[PDB]
Amino acid sequence: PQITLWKRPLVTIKIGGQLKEALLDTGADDTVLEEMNLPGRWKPKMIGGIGGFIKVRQYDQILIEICGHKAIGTVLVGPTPVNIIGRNLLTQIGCTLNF
Amino acid sequence: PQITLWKRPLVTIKIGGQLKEALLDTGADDTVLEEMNLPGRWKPKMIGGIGGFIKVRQYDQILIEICGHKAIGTVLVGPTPVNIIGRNLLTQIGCTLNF
Ligand SMILES: CC(C)CN(C[C@@H](O)[C@H](Cc1ccccc1)NC(=O)O[C@H]1CO[C@H]2OCC[C@H]21)S(=O)(=O)c1ccc([C@@H](C)O)cc1
Repeated sequence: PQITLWKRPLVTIKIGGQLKEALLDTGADDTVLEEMNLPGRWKPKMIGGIGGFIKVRQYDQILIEICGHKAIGTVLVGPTPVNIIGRNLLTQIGCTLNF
Repeated sequence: PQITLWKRPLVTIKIGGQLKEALLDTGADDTVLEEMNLPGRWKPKMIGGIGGFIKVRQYDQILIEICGHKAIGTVLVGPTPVNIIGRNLLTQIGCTLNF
């Protein structure tokens, strides 16, 4: 679809069999989700935001559905204030900015 | 134009008479710019994201040109690692997400 930006671009995502709300975040290189339980193995990693760096759990090759569009990529899980869908997954669903 | 998301959506902007590079960020409600000594009245504010908060100065009715599209609105100035064009200005330049 075409999404205007007078409101937050929030979408329902499907991950690990559970639905969640997440923000389509073109300023995020990576996808970062709030604390949750995901199956499979993970490795500790660091990510930086506007306020500094946080420790996260990196799950690779995770199946995630975004507005019915399927993606398989890295998902970082940690103390983010907001579930954000970053460019690593926005590219998989064919997302672009237009003006 | 159409901006794909393989790389960071960086564009050239003009603010306070200076050219800068900034991120077109659908994940940001408002616009945050690197420290700069803008004239006029401002008020202090704290803004938060991954890693915590930073202190910024809020200027209102600031003119920014974004790839030739003029816009005027609120701008936060402080020690952000990158210039961030948020939805408050993205709407004004007719920017949409499309997939
Ligand atoms: C909800 C999101 C978290 C909000 N944020 C915008 C995101 O798009 C940030 C933008 C950004 C890009 C690069 C360095 C630091 C911050 N991206 C980001 O955290 O992504 C991380 C994951 O992927 C990696 O790549 C990038 C950095 C890593 S915010 O910046 O915290 C922000 C907070 C308050 C306001 C008020 C004024 O409205 C405006 C903006």
